[PDB]
Amino acid sequence: PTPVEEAQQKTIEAITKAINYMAKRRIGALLTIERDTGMGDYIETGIPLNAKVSSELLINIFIPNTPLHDGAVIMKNNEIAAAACYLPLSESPFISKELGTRHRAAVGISEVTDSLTIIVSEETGGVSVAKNGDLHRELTEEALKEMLEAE
Amino acid sequence: PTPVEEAQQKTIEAITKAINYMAKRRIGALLTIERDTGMGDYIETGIPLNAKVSSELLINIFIPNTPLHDGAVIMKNNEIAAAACYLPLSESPFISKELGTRHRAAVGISEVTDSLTIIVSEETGGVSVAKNGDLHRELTEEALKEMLEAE
Ligand SMILES: CCS(=O)(=O)CCN(C)C(=O)N(C)C
Ligand SMILES: [Mg+2]
Repeated sequence: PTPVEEAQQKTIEAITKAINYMAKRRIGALLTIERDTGMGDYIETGIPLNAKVSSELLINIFIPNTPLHDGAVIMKNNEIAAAACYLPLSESPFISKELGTRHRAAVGISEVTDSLTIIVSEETGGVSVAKNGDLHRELTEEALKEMLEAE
Repeated sequence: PTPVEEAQQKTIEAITKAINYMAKRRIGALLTIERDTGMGDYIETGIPLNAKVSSELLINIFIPNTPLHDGAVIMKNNEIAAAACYLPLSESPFISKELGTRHRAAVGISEVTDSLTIIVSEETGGVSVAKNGDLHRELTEEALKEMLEAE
């Protein structure tokens, strides 16, 4: 594989390790991966990081009751661009009524970009993905990894 | 002030704000600022970040019981180069005997580099600085700022 392909694989491994850790501990998380539609307007609302990705940093960001935990992390390729970012809230009626603001923000950004957003529920530990206006819930670890590899 | 001067002042303010937060909560912390002596060999022992400095990120790094809290943050060229880095433990017999490995690590790196290290005690929330093999204990906010500005 090329260096670009290896870097992508390392980033997917970092993300999946972090998401799996947070799901097990019921740490709420909201992680948007920018694709071809630029997300600068939303990146600029958060705290700039421009940091190399690691599972450790992703986990540390979302620890409850910390400066960076509220709002979205936005990733650009192999970097964490910013944390605590604003995302628009979807009004879609196909968001389960029990779900809170993290899921509505994820669907919201997915309606105006081609990004892929991962959500960990602090209530259940369930993992979901928002893409193209649709929310897919209760993902297995294998399903999440496959979705990321396909992205 | 010039852009470089404004950037240095912003970094000092981010550091002091994070140190004050951690001192209040008695969160142990270890933050080494590289100077003329290169510290690449120690940076390489940690988790790479190469992140923009913010008080928020510094606080999120040092939260107890998290991946990144165990070890030193090393700053270089106005960025957080890495977290959870190893520093050498001083064998000096002239460190206050009630202090533990965090402070001995800070003195240790200060014995072999011209770096400035900030330590927050998890026992007391006291703030200290290691430079040139010596530990300056129980610093006020004004004292720490003066040291950073002098450095
Ligand atoms: C974190 C990513 S990891 O795969 O390195 C294991 C996570 N760690 C190290 C951790 O949770 N603590 C509390 C130290
Ligand atoms: Mg299902």
